[PDB]
Amino acid sequence: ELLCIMRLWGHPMLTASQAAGKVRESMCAGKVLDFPTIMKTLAFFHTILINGYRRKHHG
Amino acid sequence: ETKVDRILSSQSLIQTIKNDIVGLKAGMATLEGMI
Repeated sequence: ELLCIMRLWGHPMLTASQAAGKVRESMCAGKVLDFPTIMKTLAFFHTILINGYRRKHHG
Repeated sequence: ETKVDRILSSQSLIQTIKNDIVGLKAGMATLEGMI
């Protein structure tokens, strides 16, 4: 309860520059990807999809 | 028999091929392991 009321001080005033700047800090930052990991999670997306479609389809 | 001898000599060139292909497989896994 003390949390849910601890949010009680008015939504702060904004400024365009700061928000644009943070989301820019989310702009280009490095093409660092691990092909084995992305391939493994791809395989699991595949198995999830296949298992599910076989489930409901029941054929 | 002489011709069978010639065939036999090449049949183990196959064993080297088998080894090279096994090496190629380990390499290809290396490529996939390393991005």
